[PDB]
Amino acid sequence: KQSRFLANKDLGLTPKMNQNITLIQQIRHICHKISLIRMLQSYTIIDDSLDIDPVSQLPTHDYKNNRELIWKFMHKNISKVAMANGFETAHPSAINMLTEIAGDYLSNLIKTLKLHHETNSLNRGTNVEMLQTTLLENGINRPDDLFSYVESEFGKKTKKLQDIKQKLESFLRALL
Amino acid sequence: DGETVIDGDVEELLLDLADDFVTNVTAFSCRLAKHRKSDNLEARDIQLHLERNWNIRIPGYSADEIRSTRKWNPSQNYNQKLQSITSDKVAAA
Amino acid sequence: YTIWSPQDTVKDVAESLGLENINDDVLKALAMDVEYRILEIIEQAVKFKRHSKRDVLTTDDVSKALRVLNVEPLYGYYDGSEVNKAVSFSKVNTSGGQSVYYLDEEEVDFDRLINEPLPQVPRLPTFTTHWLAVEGVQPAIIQNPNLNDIRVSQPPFIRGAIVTA
Amino acid sequence: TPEEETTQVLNGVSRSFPLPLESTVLSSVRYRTKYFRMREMFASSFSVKPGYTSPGYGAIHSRVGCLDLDRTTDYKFRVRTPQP
Amino acid sequence: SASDLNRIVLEYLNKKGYHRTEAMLRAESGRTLTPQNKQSPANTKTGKFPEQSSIPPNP
Amino acid sequence: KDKTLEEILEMMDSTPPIIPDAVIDYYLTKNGFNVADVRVKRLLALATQKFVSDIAKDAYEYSRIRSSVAVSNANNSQARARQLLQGQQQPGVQQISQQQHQQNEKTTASKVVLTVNDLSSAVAEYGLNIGRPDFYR
Amino acid sequence: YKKIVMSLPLNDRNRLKMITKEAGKRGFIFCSVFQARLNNIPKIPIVTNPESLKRVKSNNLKTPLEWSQDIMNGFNVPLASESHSLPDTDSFYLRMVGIAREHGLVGTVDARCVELISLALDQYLKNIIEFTIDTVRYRRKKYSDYSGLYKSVSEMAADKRDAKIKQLDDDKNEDECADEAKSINNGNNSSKDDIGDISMSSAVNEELHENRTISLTNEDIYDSLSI
Amino acid sequence: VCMYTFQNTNKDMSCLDFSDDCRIAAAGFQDSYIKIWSLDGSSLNNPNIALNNNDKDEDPTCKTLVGHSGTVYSTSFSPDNKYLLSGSEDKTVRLWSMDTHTALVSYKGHNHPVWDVSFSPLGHYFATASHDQTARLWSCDHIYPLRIFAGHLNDVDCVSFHPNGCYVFTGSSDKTCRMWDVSTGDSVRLFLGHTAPVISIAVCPDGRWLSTGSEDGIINVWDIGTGKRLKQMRGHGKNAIYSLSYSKEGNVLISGGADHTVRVWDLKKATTEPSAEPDEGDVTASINQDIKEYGRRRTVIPTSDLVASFYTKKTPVFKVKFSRSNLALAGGAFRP
Amino acid sequence: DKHKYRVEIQQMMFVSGEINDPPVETTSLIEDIVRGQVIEILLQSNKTAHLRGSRSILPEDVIFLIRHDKAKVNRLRTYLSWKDKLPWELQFMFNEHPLEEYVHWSDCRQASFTFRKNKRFKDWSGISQLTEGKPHDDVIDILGFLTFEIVCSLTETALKIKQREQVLQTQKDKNPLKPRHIEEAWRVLQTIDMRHRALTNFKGGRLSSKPIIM
Amino acid sequence: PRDVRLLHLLLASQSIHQYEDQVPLQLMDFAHRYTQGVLKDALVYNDYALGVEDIRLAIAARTQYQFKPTAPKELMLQLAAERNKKALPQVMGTWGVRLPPEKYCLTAKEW
Repeated sequence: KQSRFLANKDLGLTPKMNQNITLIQQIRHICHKISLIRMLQSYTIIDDSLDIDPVSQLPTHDYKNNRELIWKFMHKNISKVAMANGFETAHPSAINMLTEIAGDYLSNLIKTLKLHHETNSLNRGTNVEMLQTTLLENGINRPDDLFSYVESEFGKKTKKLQDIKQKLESFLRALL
Repeated sequence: DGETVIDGDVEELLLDLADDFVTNVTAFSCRLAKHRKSDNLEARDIQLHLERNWNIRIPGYSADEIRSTRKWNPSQNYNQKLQSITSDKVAAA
Repeated sequence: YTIWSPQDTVKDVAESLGLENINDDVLKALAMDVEYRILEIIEQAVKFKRHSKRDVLTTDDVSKALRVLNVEPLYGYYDGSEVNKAVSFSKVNTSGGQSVYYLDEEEVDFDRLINEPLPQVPRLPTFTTHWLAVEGVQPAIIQNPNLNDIRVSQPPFIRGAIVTA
Repeated sequence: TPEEETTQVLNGVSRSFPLPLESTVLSSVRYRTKYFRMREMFASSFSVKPGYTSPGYGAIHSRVGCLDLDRTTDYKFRVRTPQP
Repeated sequence: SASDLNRIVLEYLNKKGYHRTEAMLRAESGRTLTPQNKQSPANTKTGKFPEQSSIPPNP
Repeated sequence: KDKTLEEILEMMDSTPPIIPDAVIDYYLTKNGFNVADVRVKRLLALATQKFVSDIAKDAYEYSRIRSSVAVSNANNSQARARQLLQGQQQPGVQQISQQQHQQNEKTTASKVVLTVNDLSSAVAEYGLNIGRPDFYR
Repeated sequence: YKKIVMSLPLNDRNRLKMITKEAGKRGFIFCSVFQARLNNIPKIPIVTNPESLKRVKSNNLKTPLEWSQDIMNGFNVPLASESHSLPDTDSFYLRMVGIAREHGLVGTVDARCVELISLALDQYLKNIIEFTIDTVRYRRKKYSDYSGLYKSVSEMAADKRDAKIKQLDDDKNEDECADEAKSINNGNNSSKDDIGDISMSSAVNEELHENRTISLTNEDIYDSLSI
Repeated sequence: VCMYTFQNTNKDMSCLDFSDDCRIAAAGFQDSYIKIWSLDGSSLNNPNIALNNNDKDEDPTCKTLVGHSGTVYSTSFSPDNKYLLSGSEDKTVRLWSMDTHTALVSYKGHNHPVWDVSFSPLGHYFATASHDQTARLWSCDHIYPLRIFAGHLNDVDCVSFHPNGCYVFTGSSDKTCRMWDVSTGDSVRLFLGHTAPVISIAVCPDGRWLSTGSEDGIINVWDIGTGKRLKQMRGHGKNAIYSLSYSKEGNVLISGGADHTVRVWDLKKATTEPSAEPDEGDVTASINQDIKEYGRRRTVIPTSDLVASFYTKKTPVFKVKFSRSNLALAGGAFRP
Repeated sequence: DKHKYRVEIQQMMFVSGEINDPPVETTSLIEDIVRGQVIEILLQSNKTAHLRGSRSILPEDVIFLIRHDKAKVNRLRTYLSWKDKLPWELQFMFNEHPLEEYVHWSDCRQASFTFRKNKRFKDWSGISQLTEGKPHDDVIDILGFLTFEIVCSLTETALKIKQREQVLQTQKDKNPLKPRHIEEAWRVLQTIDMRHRALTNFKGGRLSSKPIIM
Repeated sequence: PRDVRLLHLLLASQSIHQYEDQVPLQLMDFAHRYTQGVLKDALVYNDYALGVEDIRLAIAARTQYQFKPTAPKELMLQLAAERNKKALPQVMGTWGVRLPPEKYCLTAKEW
């Protein structure tokens, strides 16, 4: 039985982030070959189908609301985005602090939208205005930049890593 | 894009906030001016107290004497101990 | 003095700024106020411990004495498989005229943090009832204690005076 | 022996209590000024009936502090009280 | 230091306006225990319900 | 034209973000406010993902500036690509490798480490103060 | 006792230090009633030190008979809760000289720090009002590079008092904004500070139907209701 | 004593409470839920003959309530038993309907975490304890408070009414407790003599005697007229006394604490009311604490008021609730 | 002292909007604002470059402080294109790389802050006072371009808020820039962004930060 | 470390015998940051005018906004007296729980 966590694991931003990650990794590999050329001139691929086990997916277990499973999925989905920038090795305490920061940011988003939903002031915003002001008061200053970020990280960075791969492949063909 | 106005209870609230803000600034500024071993209450005390704590950053009234520039580089014992820590971190591997 | 540090801890932060030599009256009064602030954190921590119905002082009992005392949060003291006392005080001495402990930590790859399987999750809570007493004596079912192994388990300051009807 | 050393160390830790060097009392402007104003009105209103002296200074006529010009970082000072 | 507290109490009553007989009787009233009310949980023979009169309580 | 929120939710109908449904559900029921729209959950997932992408990217800038190897690789990038291009077949190797060995044991032994003393400054830009000392005496 | 394994690896200097500490290191106070008393009382600067006496006599600064009058005149300023307007230069000057006489400064207050205080209040209240304004509304034309009119209520300046809580003095003012700014619907806010009494629902008492005209205390509160 | 032991709570279950008729149990978790158990194994779905749809969901005879954003530190049931009142560390107290399982009203009057909510006797209006050293009187129809109970030195831990709903009793972490007039707001009694944070307070159905327990494992009783101490109770371990409960008719105190025991106390031994002692011996009496293998100064010596003590074997008792018919209920979580 | 760069401040004011002969006080306030901003730039850049282990401040080390504004650093890159590769970029992670008054409007734009020589600039701003080494390779050209951008943007927003205060004044009852206009332009340009505040909003503690450079 | 076992003795001096491992680590990483900020602000206040009154100014600058305030009982008593002027409202007399009006309850709301 497929758990509810591994539902959108191939649906539009996880394959694009996976393509970004494997392009970063397979152009970090051509650099090893050209560094080997420099030495003579003197990999562990991703896996996202990891489920818990079928015994803990039973409805007699709280497989949706305990701290450690959600913390492990936050850890995986934050190490999946701290390597799209270029990191390849980290201290444990750094990813622990980054997961704490993401947890507090998401909790502040939900707390701000909660406070906008149940306030007893004489001016409550509508359905879309509360979402817009709860995006504004913490993070993004406009809604549109999210679509910029999807344009920036999975529409622009992918062709950047792609033509870096093409130029490095032509350079390796021109070396030997 | 719209005009926002204020109501009277909010006016009494913000006036009490300002009323306590004034005394909270000048009571620490008097301590700074006494710490400077003087008797007058100059404007450098107030500008220092609003730069360090509230960071309001008013442009220059006396803000060239307030702007103190230390580089905050550590001592020679501290860089020695960092060399010892880096030496153990490379000798562990 | 008091029990925090004469100079041996506060002065090694004074040198971290760059400040070379300061008098011992400064360090005496400063360390006294610093460990007063430590006790001020500790007292709200034991208040949160008592009202969370527990006996240990976990790291989330001092991290909620921070939000109350408006202190900026100390991030990075909670990790995966949150067990009681997840042992992590492996601090490594470094020699000299005095002692220096620097908390060694091993670096790790990312692809052994994403290709790492998920832990076990327990069952959701249930309850179970029995009779602790029926007329003021205990019926000695499997769910009751034995009242003679209560001596050999706990001292009489965490178990109180045993008397029976 | 380590026993007397350990008990005297535990005697030392059981006797050290810290105070803070600077504590800011939570108060107000408005309640302080209104306390002063009402005390000034009812202090100017009645008399003192002294034994030998009355409290106050010029235009205070109440219990007034005696902070010195120096030692402004002191924690206590004298006050005025009608002395017989 | 409790006899000095007793003297501070007596001087407080003397300056706050209690007569000597009145302060003695308030001390003797303060010392004796609260006696027994025989209708203690308001037994249902001689006890009544509270009034539902839509006012807030007042001791 | 800057995208309205309804267009963003209509695109989140098709493209779900990295953080899945149950993580958002746990943080929801941890902070109250039970919502039944999947597109608000996907929007909050995308917002948290974009914010930590910005924080980890600023950590990447702070870790590439504070190392001499990275700024020297950026300075001498095409200057050493000249040496690699002149690293032809075996006649033509004796005039090179006067500088190749030192940066060879520098650049191939340097992996980018996300560090506490780097992230603490990358989020001290964002308002925090993560003060971890370097020894404990 | 039982801490031999822990109290022994402390070094000899540390243990020889920590068998010496006691109570009686300070000259402080810790009675909080007495701390509140000393924060309540008005204090005037006096002189006993001879060098400071000749230092204050040379710069033509006066005797404490003028600083006590300056305490009283700095207290007697109509502070800004009563006037319902931001204060002016003379009120700023009199309050700051009264505060400086409270702390000990017997000199003169400069005339530019008053304008600095003015701009400080300006930017403080502008920050608070701006981060209350951009929460009741999402200004679409602002915060971008390509509905009607709202009044901010006290519940909103309590609601964004906590969503952005760093913006305050954390003094009395935020305590009263958290504690007393929210009112229940029977609060009777548009009032004259006395009409929320119980006897103003139960009938004005008339006058002088008596030879000695001693009245009752339920009429005295109607007498004070008019003022 | 009927003991309700909760199993799979990984130290994240705060203080719980039982309703009256003992059909519903409410437990506040550290992850911002209220868990609602039908203690009879009932449906707890309130169909009311509608029977529309949704047997596809999983009902394990237990409902969860998600309205808080902080950890729930207290919870109180109405005497009507149809509403629940949950106080959290997010600075609200919320109200829940126990027959549709949703939130109704948020109550915002605190700026620090809420530690002890408690309804009135008649269910009129509830009092609240918090970290800001003040107790607050409320009403279930008003969003904001009605009285502020200020005068303690440290924060208020426990709160309780007089059984007529006319005084308020607050215990605080500065080794004292107070009795407050509910109308004028000012304190009427201050009870001194403890040596630890007062953690649970309870006043007898007679009303003349007040009992409370501290975190020193010492219960003591005062009388509200004199204000001084009649006697104390010294049988618990040097540890917390989590709950307290009274006999319905008469004075027998049931104390469920942190040393895994539930103890029974005679209130009328050393007073002027002896409460009908038996006319005519034992073997186990005065030899159990005459073993003293651990040492005289390192052991507890019980008062003559303690009569029995039921240990729970490694689960602590958060709640004691004495029902109407000489049956008490204890409740807690199985700890390891 | 002060008042050293008055005519050049006026020349840079002319390019943004109308000039109308600005007073002594506006030029003095803009001079003190720019003199503070240069010291803060040098302190932050020296703090960043010392921890690399090189007291010579690199040219990219001051572009580090303005790395967020991509359009402004593209403007700096086009400004460095007439003198006849950033370390934090995407390509530079990996180890190896492959192979009639219009003329009077223009000449005011050619007039710069430190274009002639760095003689008055070095003892006015105090380059030798806080820098531990010898930074002058291209730090003076960037420290001229940054002050030109600071004065241009500052007088632009001061002009816009002077116009909005003018329409507010003519709506309340129904030419030169002043120190209050420059101070409120400074308050507009020194507000912290919302994304640089998000992680301290629900916890109550006074936000300590750094002066935002333009 | 010396301060881990000194924090052990400090925690045991206030009768705290059960705690986790990273709690003295958290206390040390609090005390480091607090002393570093205090000494940096005191170096600023000494360049302005080190000594003990300088430390007093630097720890009175930040007492005012983070830790537990001092003697707050008389301000709370004044505030209570401002709230306890109003007599209590009229209560229902139908022996139950009455709700607020429907707009002041969390029910007439929409997503």
